[PDB]
Amino acid sequence: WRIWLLFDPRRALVLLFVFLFGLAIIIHFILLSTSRFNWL
Amino acid sequence: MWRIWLLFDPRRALVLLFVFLFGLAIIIHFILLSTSRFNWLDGPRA
Amino acid sequence: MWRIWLLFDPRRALVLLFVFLFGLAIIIHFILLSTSRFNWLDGPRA
Amino acid sequence: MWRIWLLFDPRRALVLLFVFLFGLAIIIHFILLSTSRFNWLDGPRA
Amino acid sequence: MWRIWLLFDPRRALVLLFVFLFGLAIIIHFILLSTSRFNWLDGPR
Amino acid sequence: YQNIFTQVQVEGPAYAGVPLRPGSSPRETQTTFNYWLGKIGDAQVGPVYLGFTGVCSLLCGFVAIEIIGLNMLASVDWSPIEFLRQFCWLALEPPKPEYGLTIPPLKEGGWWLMAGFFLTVSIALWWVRTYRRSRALGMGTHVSWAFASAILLYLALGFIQPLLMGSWSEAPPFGVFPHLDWTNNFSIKYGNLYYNPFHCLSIAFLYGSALLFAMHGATILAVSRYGGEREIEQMLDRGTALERAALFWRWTMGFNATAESIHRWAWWFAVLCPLTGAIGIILTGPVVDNWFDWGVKHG
Amino acid sequence: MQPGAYLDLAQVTLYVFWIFFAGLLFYLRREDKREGYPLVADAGSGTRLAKIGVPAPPDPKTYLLRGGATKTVPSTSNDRPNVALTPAAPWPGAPFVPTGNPFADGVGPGSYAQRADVPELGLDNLPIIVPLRAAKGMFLDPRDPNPVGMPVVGCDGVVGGTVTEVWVDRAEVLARYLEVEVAKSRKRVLLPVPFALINDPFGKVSVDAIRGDQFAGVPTTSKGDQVSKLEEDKICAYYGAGTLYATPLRS
Amino acid sequence: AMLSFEKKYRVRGGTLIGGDLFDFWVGPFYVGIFGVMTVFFALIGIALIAWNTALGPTWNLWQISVNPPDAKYGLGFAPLAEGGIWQWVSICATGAFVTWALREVEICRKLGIGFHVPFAFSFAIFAYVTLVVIRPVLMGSWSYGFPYGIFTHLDWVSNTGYSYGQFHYNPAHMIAITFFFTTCLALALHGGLVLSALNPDRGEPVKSPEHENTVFRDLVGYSIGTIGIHRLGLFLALSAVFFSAVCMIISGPVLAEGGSWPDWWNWWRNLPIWNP
Amino acid sequence: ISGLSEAEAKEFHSIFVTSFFLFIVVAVVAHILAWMWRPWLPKATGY
Amino acid sequence: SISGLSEAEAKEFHSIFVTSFFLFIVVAVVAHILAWMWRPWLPKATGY
Amino acid sequence: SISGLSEAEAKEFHSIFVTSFFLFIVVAVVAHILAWMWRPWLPKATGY
Amino acid sequence: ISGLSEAEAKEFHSIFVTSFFLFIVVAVVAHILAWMWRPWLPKATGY
Amino acid sequence: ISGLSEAEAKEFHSIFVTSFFLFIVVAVVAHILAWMWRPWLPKATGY
Amino acid sequence: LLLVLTAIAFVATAVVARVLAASAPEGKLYCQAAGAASMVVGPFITLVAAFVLGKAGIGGEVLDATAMLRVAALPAFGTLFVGPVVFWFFRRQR
Ligand code: BCL
Ligand code: BCL
Ligand SMILES: CC[C@H]1c2cc3[nH]c4c(c3C)C(=O)[C@H](C(=O)OC)c4c3nc(cc4[nH]c(cc(n2)[C@@H]1C)c(C(C)=O)c4C)[C@@H](C)[C@@H]3CCC(=O)OC/C=C(\C)CCC[C@@H](C)CCC[C@@H](C)CCCC(C)C
Ligand SMILES: CC(C)C/C=C/[C@H](C)C/C=C/[C@@H](C)CCC[C@H](C)CCCC[C@@H](C)CCC[C@H](C)CCC[C@@H](C)CCCC(C)(C)O
Ligand SMILES: CCCCCCCCCCCCO[C@@H]1O[C@H](CO)[C@@H](O[C@H]2O[C@H](CO)[C@@H](O)[C@H](O)[C@H]2O)[C@H](O)[C@H]1O
Ligand SMILES: CCCCCCCCCCCCO[C@@H]1O[C@H](CO)[C@@H](O[C@H]2O[C@H](CO)[C@@H](O)[C@H](O)[C@H]2O)[C@H](O)[C@H]1O
Ligand SMILES: [Fe+3]
Repeated sequence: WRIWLLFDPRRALVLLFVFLFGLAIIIHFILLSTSRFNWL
Repeated sequence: MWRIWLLFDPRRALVLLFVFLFGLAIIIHFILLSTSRFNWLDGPRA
Repeated sequence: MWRIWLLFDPRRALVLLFVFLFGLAIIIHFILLSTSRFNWLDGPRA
Repeated sequence: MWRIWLLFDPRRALVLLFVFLFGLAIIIHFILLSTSRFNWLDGPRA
Repeated sequence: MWRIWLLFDPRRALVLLFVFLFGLAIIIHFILLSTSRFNWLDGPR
Repeated sequence: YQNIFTQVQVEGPAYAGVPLRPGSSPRETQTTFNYWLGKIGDAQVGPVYLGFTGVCSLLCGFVAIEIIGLNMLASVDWSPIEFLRQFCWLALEPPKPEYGLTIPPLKEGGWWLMAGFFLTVSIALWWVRTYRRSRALGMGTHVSWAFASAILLYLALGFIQPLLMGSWSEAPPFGVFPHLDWTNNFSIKYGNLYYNPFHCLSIAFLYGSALLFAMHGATILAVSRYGGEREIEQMLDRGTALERAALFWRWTMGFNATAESIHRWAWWFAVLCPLTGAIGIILTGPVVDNWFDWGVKHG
Repeated sequence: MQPGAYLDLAQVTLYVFWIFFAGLLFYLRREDKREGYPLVADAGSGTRLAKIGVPAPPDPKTYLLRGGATKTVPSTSNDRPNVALTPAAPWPGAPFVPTGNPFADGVGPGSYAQRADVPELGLDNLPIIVPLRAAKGMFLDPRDPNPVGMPVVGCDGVVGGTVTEVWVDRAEVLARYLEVEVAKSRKRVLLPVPFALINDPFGKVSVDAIRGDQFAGVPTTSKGDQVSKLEEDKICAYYGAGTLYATPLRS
Repeated sequence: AMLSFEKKYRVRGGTLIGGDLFDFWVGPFYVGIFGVMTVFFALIGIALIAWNTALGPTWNLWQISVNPPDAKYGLGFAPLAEGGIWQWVSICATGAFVTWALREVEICRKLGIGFHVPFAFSFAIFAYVTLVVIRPVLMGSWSYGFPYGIFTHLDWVSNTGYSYGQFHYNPAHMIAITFFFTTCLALALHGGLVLSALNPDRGEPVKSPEHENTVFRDLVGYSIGTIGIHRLGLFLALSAVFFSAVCMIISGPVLAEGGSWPDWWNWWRNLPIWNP
Repeated sequence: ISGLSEAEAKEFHSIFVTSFFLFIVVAVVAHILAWMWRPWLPKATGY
Repeated sequence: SISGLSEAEAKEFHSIFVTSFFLFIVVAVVAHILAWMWRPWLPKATGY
Repeated sequence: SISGLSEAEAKEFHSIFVTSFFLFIVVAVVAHILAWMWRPWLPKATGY
Repeated sequence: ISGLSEAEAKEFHSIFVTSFFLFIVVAVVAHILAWMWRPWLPKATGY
Repeated sequence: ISGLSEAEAKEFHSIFVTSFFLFIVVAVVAHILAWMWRPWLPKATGY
Repeated sequence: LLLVLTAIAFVATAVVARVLAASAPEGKLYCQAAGAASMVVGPFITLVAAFVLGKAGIGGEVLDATAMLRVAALPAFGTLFVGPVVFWFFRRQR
């Protein structure tokens, strides 16, 4: 809750969501880069 | 050292530090992954 | 020598010093990684 | 000679001098590192 | 000859003279360094 | 709404223009209004002052164009059918190498030499006309000195570099596709023009002029709602429009121009494109004959 | 240098150009600093010495005007330094918040410059922006729609007034302002053409920057057949304020 | 710090995302969320370029080159040391350009002006994307993108042009060159005209837009005016870039790679009007 | 600061930590599945 | 102050900041121990 | 009047600055000693 | 008086001179060590 | 005019001449050392 | 065949997106874990569906883990998109 005295969640949440989505995309593309983990 | 927060606003300094740390982590992970010895996904070129 | 902070804003000076030190450290690390003798990731053939 | 500070803003002159000194230092270091004899990382074969 | 500083602002004149001097010194050093006789880093070869 | 077009176009009398100094002649009186011109810009299509230098410039230029066209017609046996078929491939070719800098036979570069002479005289007369049209209104001669840069590139291409090489055969032909082929073979014959540094600089300044004129046009259209297009008045008496433009660019990239210095930036980029071009052409062959070898020698 | 040397004419010419071009960039960046200097230091900065930058601004430049008059730039009197704004935070770089009504204060997108309170005289020493009733010989070119008569409507759909006259620029034939008889107070206010959609979408001309009632607050010109540069900035600024501060409850 | 007149405009609001978290300035620069993102992308890209150079033979600035993947990888992700760094530098670059355009949009909203500058920048972004994404995808492998090197992407331009005979005969390319040369001409003309009116001959007053109209008439034949010139300049630059992008799209996806642009023009020489 | 009460901070923090731990559980299960598919971190020779 | 924090609030924030920084450092340390157990870096002048 | 601060503020900031700078330099010196133990630089004119 | 007073100029200049001198002596030590490592200025035939 | 009184002018000029002269002396010593290291100006047959 | 058959993924994603679009308690929870969860719940749905219908051979064939992953990739990717657009009817309700 102490973090919520900063970073009012009405805007510090969609940023976290796009960050998580971007990180997931980066890791998936890194996996597709390899041969062992290219699941296609 | 607590005096550093009389100079810099903690919200923006904290968010900027987080962006910096994430970028540094991304770069070090890429650098490790580009080598042969530290490619933890495919292993060495052999 | 404390008089320097009567010349320069210590806040802006602190941020500039941080940026400059980080840039220099990154430059030196990349220089070493480009050499063969001091590359510490893959090793002595580069 | 101290009168030169009645002409030039000492903050601006001093940051100019620091930028110039750092630029000259990295330029001389890079020049030496590009030669074979004075390269101190890989050594004399360059 | 002191009257030249009535013609030109000593600040601008002095900055311009310093820029000129440093540029000329750099150019002469690089010219010498590009020759084979006067290259003091690697030497005549 | 944005100012790409004018919604309401007012129409009134034809403007005769600013009265001139007592050193010119009465100008034309065409002063017609085209609707689409006013749609994209202003609508008046006159009156074009055409004095001595303008008339002699057009006469010399049309002498050159007549020579070129009659040679392209003769090279095709006067067939208008074959002229229309082969038009983009026809050219008055430069003299042969065996003639050096002499006046060669007409069919072996004499006609080319005469057309080039008359085109150069036409272009110099047009430059003099720009100079006089500016200084007859009391204005600066910045446009004339921007034109002089293009003229310097054109002279280097057709006159100066052929001089320093000692042969008119170095110069371009007078034809569309043939002068494209000349450009290509010039790059091929002298190494690779991508390793000519002044060629790199000329390309930098051409790209930068495109970039700068996109930036400036977009900036003026963005603040045109605040009266931004009146640049002279916004410089003499700064309004909120030029303040907003300066602030846009200062917040975007950290630095901005004024209403006048942006046009100095523009002038200098556009001028440095053909200046560096002319230098790089004068260097290509008299000084450097293989640019890739030079680049390897340096980087 | 000599044919075999590492130094040759091409690279000497290139370094000559690099020197000339560094000098030219300095000169251009110096010309850029003829307005807006010295800098205004922000919170936490010593204000004793001026902030200018590494190309210092040049000496003030003096332009000669037609009637023997004279204008020296920078136009420091146009700055409006102190306005109705308060810092949203004590740290440097923090934005400001309008303390009062940003339409009347002239802050943010609604800011204007303290221009000369006199019209532009063009070439014949007469105001160039004039009502069509005052510029005889010009006409609206009926090829396009005629704004006059159309009642102007706000952004929230409320009719604001009626278009009475079209103000045009002389010697650059162009419509600059629409005169608007406000709704029911018998007052005429100017409306910049770029801030209006004079197309007759349905029957009228529509302005989406401010809403219908706000046409009462548009800054009025002191004369009737001429508008000064100051009033020009004030009107365009009143309309620009709506781009950020009106949003007439159209949600 | 601020310009002497800037304080009026440094107001809160006008952002797209994030609210007031990034609504501030760092010196001259406005930050916004997209400014942080742009610096992030630019710095990750520059660091990947530096790393690719550290793996390479030289630090020479002219010979630095981040090369695209081999054609054997087609349109898939290549290993990081065999072309993947190029793909990631490309992703970082397109991210940087897009967030830069968006930050310009935010600044436009905060100042209350039109969005012509981000719109015009989108054309350069589109040309870059055509070069590194659209064209190699249409041609089936990332090996058709240009290498990120000061003088190796010039070699790429040379090889790409010469693979179609002589690239000068590319018609969209001729149109694009005409537009670029006209843009440079118009920039010189406009700059010189405004500088002539503002800095006149000795003893003369600052001239008016009427003198500019007069001299522009005497040179080009007619007049476009103060807003027409900026419109025409925007249009010329944007159409130059658009026809460059078209030029590149039609060569390799449309005209085969080993094709000939000089030979494509024979359709005109071979018309029945004059062929037999 | 932020216009968020201490009590409102705690009441949002409740659902925040719950959905955060739900996300963590799903990620951990996805990783167990991925490892059972193909393990990573080989030895200096290979898999 | 410049940031607008009273020294009470500055000290309060700094306590949590150093706590978080030290937890971050401890996690990074165990991560580096694990990474070394997987692949040691810093080879000999001849190689690994 | 000075460029921003008072001698009290300047001296306080300088105390903290010198402490931080000294510990930063000490860490750097330890780093360089370890680096030299791993790989000495500055070879002879013939090589290593 | 392009910004400063006489006293401030003298104080700044004294500090500037002493720190410039410290910079010079540190650089002289640096060059003595560099020369001990590898001398420059070869003979006209080489090293 | 540069906005400088003749007293300021003479002061600046005296200091400038002193500085220029010290610079010349240093440059002369440098050129003597350089000549001792490598003489330029060969004969028409070379060094 | 399984590929075009695995529209179980799309319909189940539409179902869960409709559910959480109706069950989104308050406003501005679209910007919250309603549209976001509607995006990521999809690939898990298609994963479990492919796992259940690849063991039980439906396309006349039984698949491994690798073959099942290669097959179910594209439905997962299209589901990553069909989630949010089906959920968007939440805000399209109010
Ligand atoms: C033969 C080569 C020898 C060597 C022989 C010498 C000799 C001889 C000398 C040095 C000197 C120096 N050497 Mg050594 N040195 C060697 C190897 C190194 C290595 C290395 C990684 O190997 C490093 C890091 C150094 C570093 C140094 C510096 C401590 C010092 C440079 C002076 C200076 O910093 O001016 C810069 C001074 C400033 C005040 C600049 C301050 C910058 C400020 C803060 C603002 C800059 C803003 C900046 C532009 C912002 C952008 C930053 C970027 C992001 C990076 N050397 C090798 C072994 N070295 C010199 C010295 O000791 O001088 C005292 C010297 O004379
Ligand atoms: C295979 C081809 C070669 C090449 C060979 C050359 C050659 C040769 C030249 C150039 C030149 C240029 N090249 Mg190149 N160039 C190449 C690749 C490129 C690429 C690219 C993306 O690859 C680009 C962007 C460019 C761009 C450029 C320009 C920067 C530059 C032209 C300046 C200019 O504005 O001229 C426009 C201005 C003029 C042409 C002169 C103005 C003409 C006069 C003033 C107007 C008279 C009109 C007349 C009166 C009308 C009636 C006449 C009658 C009808 C006849 N080149 C490759 C490497 N390039 C020129 C240059 O300067 O480089 C050093 C040049 O000479
Ligand atoms: C800053 C450098 C750029 C530049 C600048 C520039 N050009 C200029 C000027 C300036 C500042 C003028 O003031 C002058 C002018 O009058 O502009 C309207 C001009 C000019 N630049 C012109 C052309 C031109 N500029 C070119 C290039 C450039 N000009 C550079 C990119 C090119 C190219 C790229 O090839 C051309 C073809 C003319 C329109 C004009 C000079 C007119 C002239 O000298 O007339 C001589 C008279 C005759 C030859 C008689 C016949 C006239 C007609 C043939 C005119 C046709 C014009 C045009 C349609 C030709 C196009 C090519 C043809 C092959 C179809
Ligand atoms: C004593 C000597 C030594 C002095 C002379 C010395 C001079 C100084 C020489 C200088 C010569 C140099 C400077 C010239 C440079 C050459 C130019 C760079 C040309 C390059 C580009 C040219 C083409 C793109 C244009 C060709 C024209 C067009 C294709 C044809 C037009 C003709 C027909 C259509 C007219 C239809 C008409 C009909 C026949 C119907 O009636
Ligand atoms: C209008 C623009 C400015 C006016 C003109 C600018 C140049 C004026 C001076 C030109 C000087 C003559 O320049 C000189 O030309 C002669 C012949 O022409 C060349 O002389 C030689 O050129 C080449 C060398 O391989 C051969 O063709 C031949 O052996 C010989 O002609 C010189 O190499 C050149 O230096
Ligand atoms: C929550 C985030 C989840 C992110 C999930 C990641 C989704 C997958 C990203 C798309 C990756 C596709 O990756 C790539 O796609 C192209 C486009 O068809 C495939 O197809 C391509 O095959 C060959 C080369 O492989 C090309 O010559 C051909 O023209 C093209 O069809 C590639 O073989 C595949 O390697
Ligand atoms: Fe303009």
